[PDB]
Parts: sequence; structure tokens; C-alpha cells
Amino acid sequence: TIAIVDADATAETRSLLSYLDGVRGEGILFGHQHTTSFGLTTGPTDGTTSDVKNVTGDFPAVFGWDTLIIEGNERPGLAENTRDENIALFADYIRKADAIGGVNTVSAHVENFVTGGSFYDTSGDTLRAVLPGGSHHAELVAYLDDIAELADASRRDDGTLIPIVFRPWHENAGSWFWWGAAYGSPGEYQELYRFTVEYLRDVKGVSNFLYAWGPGGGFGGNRDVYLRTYPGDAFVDVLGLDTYDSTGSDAFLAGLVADLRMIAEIADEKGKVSAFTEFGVSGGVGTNGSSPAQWFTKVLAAIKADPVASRNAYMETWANFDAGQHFVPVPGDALLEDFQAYAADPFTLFASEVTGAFDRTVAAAPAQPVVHIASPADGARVASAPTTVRVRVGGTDVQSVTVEVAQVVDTLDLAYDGALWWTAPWSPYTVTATATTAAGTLDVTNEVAAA
Ligand SMILES: C[As](C)(=O)[O-]
Repeated sequence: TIAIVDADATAETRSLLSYLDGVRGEGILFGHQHTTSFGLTTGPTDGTTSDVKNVTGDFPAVFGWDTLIIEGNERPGLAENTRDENIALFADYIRKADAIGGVNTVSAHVENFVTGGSFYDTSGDTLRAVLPGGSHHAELVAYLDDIAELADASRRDDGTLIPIVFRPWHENAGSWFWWGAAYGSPGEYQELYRFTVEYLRDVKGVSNFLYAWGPGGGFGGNRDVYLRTYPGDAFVDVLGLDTYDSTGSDAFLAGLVADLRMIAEIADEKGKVSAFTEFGVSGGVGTNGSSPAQWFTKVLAAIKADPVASRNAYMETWANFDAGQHFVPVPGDALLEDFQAYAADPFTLFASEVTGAFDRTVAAAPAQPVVHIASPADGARVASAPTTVRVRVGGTDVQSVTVEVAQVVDTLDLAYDGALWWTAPWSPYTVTATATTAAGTLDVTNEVAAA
């Protein structure tokens, strides 16, 4: 039996999670973003050819994708298409990847709902606007519905749902994305991530998703900084780390190993899976990138030389968009030889070396009882205006929920909305919710700031 975020996930999904954890320390799966949709040696793509396959002889073990496909911003998604047809093309590539024998993972560089800009547009205060009760919350819900559609469309010909590692709101420790650290307190981020899990799982019924959380990189092995944004054991299956470098220096490598063993330890302690969710040469390996000498093998060596840092299930590098920006070396790139050596190394696993990932029979541990206040989120700023307090109680039968605004200037009696939260209108420092449930009396406290 294993601790899995979706206690009622399909058998294949539970199996993948089991497989990923057992692979740790034994071998690491190599992954590549848009491996069959973007390539410099493949010619027009159709989801069946890859630069990785062409330069190493085998497809990557992990096929990474992104909701930008749905938006029609990245192939096979097309600008002219409706999100529904893009979704159809998206599922087709996942099915094909599954057929080839790889594991699928989906990240989400979500469009800025407020400005109409990209994921890089950090103006608009979009993170708070997208939180439950926010002005553009309905926009996020609709976006998540399309993802739920994608999850449902990802099925083998026999109808079996294809498992997918979903990794939303990544690299939030930095501020280059609108869901970054400068646009929302750690608490606001946690509610965004938590809502995303609950909405897809508890409201849409998605059951072939494994949830990954990777706040970024360069934590120097500091558990406290790494977990400051942590969504919680009940919301994460895979603990990630995103790190790029163009120096190849011993300092970089030392820092990397520190970070990699940190997540492996946290993972083992919690009985979860850890993985090098994103890695690569900064700026890529092409024209606008760099060619650190033997970067791939040096990084691999450092990883497998450490018994703890090697306990990570997979490592995915980025897409091969064009000559100026690509992460997997192709003929003409100085790092090609080194990358091929990295691929030939016994410790790195590719598609053909991944078998029986979805054939294991593991039981899902019962869902753990949790209670959290979706609004106002911890760390949020509350204006004098009228708001709604919403509390989420999952993994157990709830009879009642109460909230006390201390500083006890108020006491509210909530009512279930009949899908997700227990709410009550509130007209404005400490907000504590107490829910009388079958698992007993559960409470949680959020500290908010007044405007
Ligand atoms: C390649 As990225 C924007 O996920 O760091």
C-alpha cells in the first residue's frame, strides 16, 4: 500500500507511483519536453519521431508536455484550432508516447488571465485574481476544465486511462512567472495549488494524475526554504527540483548534490517520490546557449557518486524548439558526444528500459483528513470590503465547521456549498476554522493582514 494524493486513482496510476519510487537509487529515467513535437533532425513532427531517438537510438523514458498545447501556443496545438481540437491532438501524442513505451508528464505555463499576456507577464496581480473568490477565478476554473478534458481523453485503445504526472505552478520560489513569490504569500500559493488538486480530483473526478511540486532550485540543501511553499503531504506525490547551469563548476555540482539529496531525504521521510523535474544547460545547448565541457556526464557522475542524491526517479531537460534554443544536442552541437555518453551510461534509463510501470498491483492508502482555509489564504491582505470565507475539509465526513476571527472579534458558522467548500459571508489577523468530523475535531489557522 502506498500514500497517494488521489486515494481513488486508477490501478495504472497507483502502479506508476510505485514504480517511480522503486526506481530511485537504481536508475534515473531521462525525460525530454516536446520530444516528439519539436525537433531539429526529425523534420515535420507527428508524435512519433524524436531528436533523442535519432541521436541515442531510443526515445526518452519520460515525455514532457505543457498546457500551452491546449492554448494552441505550442505544437501539436495550433492557434487556429479550438482548445477542444488542440486537446484532441494533445491526447493523441500522449497515446502515441504511451504506445512507444514512455511516461508522460505535463507542466502548465498558464496564460496571464488578467492581461491576456503570457506566463512571463507578471503584471496584473493574476495569482490573487485567480484564487478562490478572486475576480478571474472563473478563468482558472475553465482552464482546469480543459485539463480535466485532456486527462479524460488520454486513454489507450482499450479504454484504459493513461497515467500522467501533472506538475502545475512550478518554480514559484522565483518571480519570473505570474504565480511566483513576488505575487503572492506562501499561503496564497498553497491555496492555489491545493485548489488545483481538489478541483481536478474532487470536483472533476480526474483519476490518472500524479501531482508534482517543484518550487525551483538552488536551495543549498536548506529544507526550511525548500518547504516554505510546500502544499502539504495530502497534495503532493512527487517532490521536484528545477535547475539549470552553464558553468559546470564544482561549486554548482556541490550545490546540486546538496539539493538533490535534500529532496530525496524529505521524500523518503514522507514516503513520496522525489525527482529532478527540470535540468539542463542554462539558455540551452544551441546557438543562444552554452557548451560547458562534458556537462551531462559531469552532472550524472556527481549524482550517482552520492548514494542519497541518486535517489531520484527522473530528470527531464527542455524542448528542442529551434537552432538557437534547444536542450538536447544534435549534430553540430559541441555537447553531442557528451550527451550520447550520458545516454549510454547504464544508470540513465530510456523508453525501452522502462517496462511494467503500469502492471503492479498496489493499494492506495486511505486519504488523510485535511482542513485548510481557501480564503482568506494565510498571508493574504484583507480589505474592508465584503468577502466569503471558504474552508475545505477532505478525507472525512464533516458535520460542522466554525471560524473565529481573533486579534475574538468575530465568529462565523459555515455551510457546505454542495461541491467543495464550507462557506459563509464575512465583512471585516487570525482566522481559525474548526470542523467537527468523523476523524474528530480538526482545525487550522491562517494569519492575514488588513488593508
Ligand atoms: C523551461 As522552464 C520556463 O519550465 O524553466
